[PDB]
Amino acid sequence: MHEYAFFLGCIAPNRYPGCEASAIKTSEKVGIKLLPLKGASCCPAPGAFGSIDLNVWYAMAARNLVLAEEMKKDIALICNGCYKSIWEVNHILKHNDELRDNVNEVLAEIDMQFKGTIDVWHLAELYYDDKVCGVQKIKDSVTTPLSGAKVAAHYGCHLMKPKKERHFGDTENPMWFEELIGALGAEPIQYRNKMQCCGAGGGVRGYDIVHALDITNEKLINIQEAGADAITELCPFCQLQFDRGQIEIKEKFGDVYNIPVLHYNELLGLAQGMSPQDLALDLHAIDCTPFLQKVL
Amino acid sequence: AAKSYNIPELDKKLADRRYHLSDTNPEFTQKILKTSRTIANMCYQCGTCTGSCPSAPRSSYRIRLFMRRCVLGLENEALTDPDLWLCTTCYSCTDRCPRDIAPTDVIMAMRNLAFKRDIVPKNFLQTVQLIYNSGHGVPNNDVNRAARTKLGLPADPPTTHSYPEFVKGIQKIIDHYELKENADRILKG
Amino acid sequence: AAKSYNIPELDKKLADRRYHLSDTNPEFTQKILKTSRTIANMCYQCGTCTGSCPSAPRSSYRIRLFMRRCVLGLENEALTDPDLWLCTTCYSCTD
Amino acid sequence: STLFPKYSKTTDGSKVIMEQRLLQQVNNLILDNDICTGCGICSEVCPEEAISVGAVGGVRRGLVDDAASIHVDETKC
Amino acid sequence: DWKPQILAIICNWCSYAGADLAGGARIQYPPTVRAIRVMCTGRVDMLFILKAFVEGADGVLVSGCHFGDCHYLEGNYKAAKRMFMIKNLLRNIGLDDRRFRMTFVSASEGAKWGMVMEDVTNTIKELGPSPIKEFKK
Amino acid sequence: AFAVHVNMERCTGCNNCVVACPVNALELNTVNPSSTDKIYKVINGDAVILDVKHELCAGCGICVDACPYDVIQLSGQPP
Amino acid sequence: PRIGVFVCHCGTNIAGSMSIDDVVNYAKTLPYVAVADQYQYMCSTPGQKKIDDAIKEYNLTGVVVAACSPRLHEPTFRTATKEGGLNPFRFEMANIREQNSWVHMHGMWDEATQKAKDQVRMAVAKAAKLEDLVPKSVPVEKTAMVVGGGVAGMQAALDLASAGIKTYLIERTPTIGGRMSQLDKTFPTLDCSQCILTPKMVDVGRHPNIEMMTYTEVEKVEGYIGNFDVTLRKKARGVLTPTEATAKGIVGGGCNGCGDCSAVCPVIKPNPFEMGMAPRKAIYIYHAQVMPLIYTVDFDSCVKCGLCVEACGDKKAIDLEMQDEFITVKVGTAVLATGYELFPIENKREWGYKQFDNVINALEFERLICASGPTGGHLVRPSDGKTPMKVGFVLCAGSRDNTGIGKPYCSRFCCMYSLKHAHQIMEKIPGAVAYLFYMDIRSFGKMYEEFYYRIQHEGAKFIRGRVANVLEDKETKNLHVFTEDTLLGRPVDVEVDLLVLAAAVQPNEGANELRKKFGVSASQDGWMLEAHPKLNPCGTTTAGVFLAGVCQGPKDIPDTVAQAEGAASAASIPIHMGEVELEPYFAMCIDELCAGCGMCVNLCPYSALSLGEKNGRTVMVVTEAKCKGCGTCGGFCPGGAIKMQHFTTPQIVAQIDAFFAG
Amino acid sequence: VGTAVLATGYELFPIENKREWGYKQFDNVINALEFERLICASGPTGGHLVRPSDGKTPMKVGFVLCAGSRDNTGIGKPYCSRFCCMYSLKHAHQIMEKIPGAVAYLFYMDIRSFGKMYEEFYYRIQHEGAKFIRGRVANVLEDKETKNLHVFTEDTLLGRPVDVEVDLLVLAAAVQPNEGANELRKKFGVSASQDGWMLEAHPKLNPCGTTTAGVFLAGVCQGPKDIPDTVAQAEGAASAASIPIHMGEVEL
Ligand SMILES: Cc1cc2nc3c(=O)[nH]c(=O)nc-3n(C[C@H](O)[C@H](O)[C@H](O)COP(=O)(O)OP(=O)(O)OC[C@H]3O[C@@H](n4cnc5c(N)ncnc54)[C@H](O)[C@@H]3O)c2cc1C
Ligand code: SF4
Ligand code: SF4
Ligand code: SF4
Ligand code: SF4
Ligand code: SF4
Ligand code: SF4
Ligand code: SF4
Ligand code: SF4
Ligand code: SF4
Ligand code: SF4
Ligand code: SF4
Ligand code: SF4
Ligand code: SF4
Ligand code: SF4
Ligand code: FES
Repeated sequence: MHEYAFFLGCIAPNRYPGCEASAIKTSEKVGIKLLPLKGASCCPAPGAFGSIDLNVWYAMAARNLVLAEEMKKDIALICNGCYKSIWEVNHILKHNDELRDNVNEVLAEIDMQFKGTIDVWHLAELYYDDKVCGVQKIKDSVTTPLSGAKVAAHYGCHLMKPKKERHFGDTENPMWFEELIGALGAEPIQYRNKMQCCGAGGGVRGYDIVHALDITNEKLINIQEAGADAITELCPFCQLQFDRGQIEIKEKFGDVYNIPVLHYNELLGLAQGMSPQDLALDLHAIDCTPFLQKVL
Repeated sequence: AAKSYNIPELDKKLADRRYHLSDTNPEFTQKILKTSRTIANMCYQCGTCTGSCPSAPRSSYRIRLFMRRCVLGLENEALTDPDLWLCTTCYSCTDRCPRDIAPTDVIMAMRNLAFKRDIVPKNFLQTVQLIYNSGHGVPNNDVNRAARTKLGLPADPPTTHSYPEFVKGIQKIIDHYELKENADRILKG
Repeated sequence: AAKSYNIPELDKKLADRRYHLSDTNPEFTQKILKTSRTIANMCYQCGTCTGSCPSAPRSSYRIRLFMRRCVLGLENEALTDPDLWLCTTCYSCTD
Repeated sequence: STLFPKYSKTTDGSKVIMEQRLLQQVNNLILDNDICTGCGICSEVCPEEAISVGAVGGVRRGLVDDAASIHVDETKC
Repeated sequence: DWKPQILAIICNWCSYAGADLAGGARIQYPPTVRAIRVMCTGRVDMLFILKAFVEGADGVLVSGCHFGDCHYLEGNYKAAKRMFMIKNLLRNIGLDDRRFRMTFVSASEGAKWGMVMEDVTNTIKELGPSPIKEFKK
Repeated sequence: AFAVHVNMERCTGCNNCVVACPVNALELNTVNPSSTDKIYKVINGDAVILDVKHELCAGCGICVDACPYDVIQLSGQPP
Repeated sequence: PRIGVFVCHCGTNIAGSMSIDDVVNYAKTLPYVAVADQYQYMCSTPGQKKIDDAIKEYNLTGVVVAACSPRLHEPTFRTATKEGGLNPFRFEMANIREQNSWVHMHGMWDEATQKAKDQVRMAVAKAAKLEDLVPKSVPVEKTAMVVGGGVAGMQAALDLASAGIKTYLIERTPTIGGRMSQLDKTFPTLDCSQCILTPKMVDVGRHPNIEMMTYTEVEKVEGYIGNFDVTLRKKARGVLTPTEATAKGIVGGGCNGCGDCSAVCPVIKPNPFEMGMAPRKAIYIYHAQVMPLIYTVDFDSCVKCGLCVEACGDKKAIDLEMQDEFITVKVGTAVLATGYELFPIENKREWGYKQFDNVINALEFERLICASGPTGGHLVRPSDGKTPMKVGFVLCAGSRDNTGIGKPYCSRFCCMYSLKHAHQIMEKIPGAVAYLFYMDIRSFGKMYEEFYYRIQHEGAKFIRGRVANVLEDKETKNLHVFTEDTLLGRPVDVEVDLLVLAAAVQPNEGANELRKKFGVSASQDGWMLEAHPKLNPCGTTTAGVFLAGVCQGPKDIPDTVAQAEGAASAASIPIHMGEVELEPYFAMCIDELCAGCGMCVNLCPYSALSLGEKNGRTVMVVTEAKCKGCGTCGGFCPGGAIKMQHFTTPQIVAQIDAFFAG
Repeated sequence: VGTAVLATGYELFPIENKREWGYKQFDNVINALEFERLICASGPTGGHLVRPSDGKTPMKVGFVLCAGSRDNTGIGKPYCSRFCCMYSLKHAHQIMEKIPGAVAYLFYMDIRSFGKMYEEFYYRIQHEGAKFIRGRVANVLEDKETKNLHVFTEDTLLGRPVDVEVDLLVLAAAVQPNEGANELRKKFGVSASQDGWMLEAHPKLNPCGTTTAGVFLAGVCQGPKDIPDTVAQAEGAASAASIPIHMGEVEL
């Protein structure tokens, strides 16, 4: 049973707690142990806080990293934006000496040092790796087939891009996340421009809601045209956009889709037999009941 | 464009549209290069970045134009552009640039300079306030505490919502860079 | 730019800025060539015309942009532009 | 590189169809997995040594799904 | 009163070409190193280096082609093995082995030749006068 | 020489994959046993395949047909 | 010994960095120096006259010139030393310009003067110990080899043969012609590419002075400028030419190219000439215009069914049991003309080359548009066989790219061939429109700009924007090309029926292996390197090897042919003379110091050293022709039994001693 | 003689005819061979680039590329001169390295760095910091007092007109056949191309020989080229001229 510190950023615990609950339960069912991070905070959200000040972005991400450093554990994440912040600041401060120095003399005011000893993983990346739980182990753990459901994957942008800074391979047409959805028994479908941004990154969600919603609506149109019955995602930002933004699209525009948006951990819980009440699917703006009728 | 008339609407209408060598700020370019950590001066304006941007088809935002402004040193043209905050940082431009430039990193550096000159949307400042107060950009509320309890999780996550002693360290980090002292001042107006 | 919303201010704000091949009017181009009696389809966008225009330094008028619109057939982009009447016909561009 | 020698190996139902595309000319070695019997008189005979024999007992009993009785390297055939 | 005496033995086909290119490009560096110019660095015998160090070279530099880029297919592998062994001998006779180094400079690296010149001069200046000159007496 | 994979999560230790394998049954149940190596042995309650390098299996399907709660997947394609 | 020291000013390039007067006075006070003197331009005729007058007057044994680099002016001053009654090799330079002045210009003058005095002292010390050498002259075999049967190889072979030298033309493939045989029409003249080539192929096939060896490779090369012992692998073609059949005893003949064999062969495989678009049997020719019309057998795919031999009948041209024969050929010079291949553009995933059906590259487009190709010359969509009406051309596909996937250089001809293809589609399909997504149209050659003007006049659309990514419509299989029109200033989404990628070119497969066999180095770009990038673009640093064609860097057919004839001329220079002088830097074994240990023998890359019998003692023997003067053996030998002729240990040690003299 | 090789070279097109760039009328406007002599260390200056108007060192230098080239108006040449983009890059590098703090502005319309290592040279020049403005120069005005040159064009990529004031303007003028070259090629019986250069036997497969037997072309006289291409062409012509001499017979 591999053990990881569970970073747990802002949106999953405070808006979609079923995501974190299913994360812990399903990760324990497969051979992974997710340990609470002691006093972790907002990973300085890369858009809304990196746009303001890169130095304080570095300092806060480094503080989050040195918490798990003192814990002597590897970070595990469930958010693409949190992955950007944590993993990328870890990678930058493992190689840039003057930035290490600057962050360290900022952190020395709170009796705290960064040395760069741990690694950062996304939970879906762990589920895909073969040393850690693999696709076959996921298939083994699945107990409810979830058959006869068309499911559209949204990769997001901060997990895989830029490919010159990550290690997940092709960004033009990846299929790895489609294999994790196929392990659950749901057939993943392909839609036009599947690698498009959801529109919520960089603080655009806050600065220009209509612009962000138009970017989201382009995706929703493509997904409905494909014929999806739900949208899996690996990011609480993207889930919030696809969930709230459907309501804001219904009100600001006149478009109705009613497409449930679920984190992959929530689908994994549904596959492994967790209850909808135990997943808190009532906390989503868009009702999941048609999808539950199909897969149950 | 003959000269300054001091009639504001006519100055706006007949603003000199012609680039002069007095318009270049090499200091601005050097600050951008340092902060962005990218080779931005090596752009040759192929248009791949704009061709990949998801914000371009629905707005006047042109990342290639911002790269050109960076190269030419057009400070007060880049920083005051309201389409500096339409980048979602999706990194498609960086993914595809043939010169290994990070235009989105150039955008991030430009946004930092805009904040230092006090141009910044209010959501950013409100997020600064929230993170200062609780350490969380999206904090917990009563209804989510009730939902977590009904799930079976503790009413608060293991974060600084349940360990408020780390909030003081976060606040010292923010105060060292004076982020709160600038955000509140800008919000006051 | 996702589609037509029929809310006029949002349509104005999210107008599709992206050129499609449905936007080209070859009939418009042929009418322009006939009436102007010039080889307009042979422009290669050097910028000399705009560099010589006396209206360009004080307005948004770009004769090279108008030439590009003519070449691509962008009727309803060229004709409705209010900077179509800022040409003094000084003939420096032609010179 | 060059694309048009498109080598494909599709399991269309119960027939494993091994194909070589060109613009207008194709080549389809089609194995009917309901009639194969697991003998190797197709692997012994292959002049070009492409056909190999797989899980004969499992496939002939129905307990194997992701394979046929025989595997043909359609790039070598 | 003391100026370092550094001696370089540079091959004709990459290190001499690189030094010439640096000169042509007008890359400045201090005038402390004097070169010998053999055809390949395979020509460099160990006794050349040891003779230099016993006559009183404060430093010795041997510059040649990159591995795989020798004009004579493999003559700098022999030189590299010889200089590794020379580094070992100087360490065990108690002379400071950083008085000697072997750099691989291509024909197009005039800038790198200038940087090598600067770094060799700096290192020998830190090290100081060689001890042989007073140990002889 | 195929590859067998045992889903440890639902293996009950029933040992009917060990008893039914005809390569395991070679040692004690053959006249003049030829090879005495064994694919499965139930260690700590789950079936462990000692045949790591996939040299002894013959894709018989006696072990897949034997496990009461299907848990053994047989791969007929090269690993 | 009596040495003269002549210090050049180089016209203030040296006098503006040091004190030439002080250097000259120091040279006068140096030991062994008879005369020291200075001049403004020692490389000029008064400078050589000054050297010669000094030699005659002062009875000089050797000459030291404190001037520019030896790599720049050894031949000049060696010839000046010869003219004057000395050996050329009693001369030594002191580089005080490119290693003293130009690097110690600023704010340091007496330091540069001291460095110059030191360099002059070391040069004088070496020259006081130099002695007479005479360059070795070696005979040159009167044959030549040309590796590569493309336009550059064929032109070089024809040029050498018509100059009268017997020539070998080695081609790995069963036919000569190269890429130009695959081209359909040629920019900017729009001549039928295959048609213009057909005469020259016939000339090569008929020339009595050319030994055309198709379907053959170069296993190994040893030797030097004089004699290259080149071993060739004659791959098993499987079919006999009439000459070989008569030699083997079949009077009726060999292969006449009737085609019955391929009419009956049951195996069907892709044709590499048609870039895989077209079928060909196991016994085959690439196209109907191959020069040796001899019908290779593809033994990797033949099933030995024996139908081909029954079809061939009494001609008996097919030998299904043929094996790789090896031949050793002695040649005087060699010309390398290996050409190029298309860079693998499937690595650029944003342009769905392998993943979308209707995305092709420019050689596949050229085969599809040729009238002899898989189609009847009709461009049709690969996805469904329908005629396209909009075609996009992605220029710079994988080129001028610094991301590490593509090539950082321009491929030179891809702008021109894309213009040609746009013209061809607009003239062959009525109403079809060509869109070129370009980033610097490069029409630089003769009539190229006029070709560009004519294409724009016929109505190709030029969109200045590098393509960002390509999406495939799921149903119509149409391709959505996304970029920005940089001049218009807006993003675009052009939907085309067919997308053509103008991919970069790279050195052919196996070219690095062949150039390592011949001893040629590579460029920064990865192409074969030339002797001097400006004034010697054909010869290489290894003597007797010359470059021709795209193998040295991408070029159009005109530039390739000019380069090929230049290489043929350079390869003919030593063959016509018949003599060639080697540089007397050889190793010479001193036998009554050699102990016969044999340890030096393995230190020679060229195998110039061996153990032999002289006066009963086993000593080492140098093949002075094979030696190249590196000095590895002579730097090894512990007993000092190997002497390097112009860089002897006493000379080098005298230089070291003079450096430490104070 | 048995054979003849023609290698007459080229001259710079008379750019004073393009009046909008005040070549002869403004002191500080020069062309690229005058710039090459001014920058050479053996030239009239001590290798120091100085302004012709007053002898002061320039700090901003403009390079007008395509000056009289790819021009269909009847004044300039309708062809590309091949090497003018490359030599302008060289001159920009030379000024930026010889005068500390000087800036080079290249007003360009298709940078053409096609040869071996040319694209890398272009990359290196941009890295050292030459400004590349994609716009053909419209006209040049001279400041009456400082003698500085106001260059007017549009930055086509930026989308705005520009007015760059430089101390020295260099015109990358087109090249044309040398003086008397037409007389010499009529003496030898060689024809001319559409472009005005000497014509070759077959434009693809015989770029050296002419239609008149025994006469061969070499160098820029057949069309503009860099020194590498010129030398390859020259050796090709020498080989073609040697073919009949070595045989000693030739069949009419
Ligand atoms: C799509 C396309 C269109 C083009 N169109 C034009 C055009 O219209 N006009 C124009 O002027 N140019 C055109 N070009 C460029 C033109 O093809 C080249 O200039 C020309 O083919 C160079 O010929 P080459 O002999 O040097 O090389 P190649 O033609 O490639 O010939 C090399 C030959 O050497 C052989 N070979 C390789 N390695 C070995 C080895 N180890 N041993 C033996 N033999 C070997 C190869 O099999 C081949 O036969 C085009 C290029 C492309 C890709
Ligand atoms: S993709 Fe890169 S090179 Fe092209 S315009 Fe954008 S930043 Fe410049
Ligand atoms: S990172 Fe910003 S500029 Fe780049 S493609 Fe995404 S939205 Fe456009
Ligand atoms: S119309 Fe304007 S942009 Fe087009 S070629 Fe003429 S001057 Fe240049
Ligand atoms: S005629 Fe004069 S005003 Fe009109 S576009 Fe031409 S230059 Fe400008
Ligand atoms: S194994 Fe081969 S020979 Fe046997 S039945 Fe199947 S296809 Fe026929
Ligand atoms: S398939 Fe047969 S041989 Fe292989 S492990 Fe199962 S029972 Fe044993
Ligand atoms: S038969 Fe099945 S359940 Fe029993 S031990 Fe074997 S794998 Fe486990
Ligand atoms: S010999 Fe060398 S230093 Fe002397 S004048 Fe000639 S080039 Fe200059
Ligand atoms: S049948 Fe014989 S002669 Fe005819 S083409 Fe074939 S091999 Fe040649
Ligand atoms: S032996 Fe058979 S397979 Fe081979 S070439 Fe002849 S007919 Fe074709
Ligand atoms: S020749 Fe043209 S298309 Fe080819 S790499 Fe160079 S610029 Fe691009
Ligand atoms: S020359 Fe030296 S190394 Fe060679 S055999 Fe003689 S003693 Fe040995
Ligand atoms: S110097 Fe010695 S090792 Fe080098 S080639 Fe000559 S004989 Fe061989
Ligand atoms: S080489 Fe460059 S500057 Fe010269 S004419 Fe051609 S494009 Fe213009
Ligand atoms: S040629 Fe320089 S190390 Fe051998």
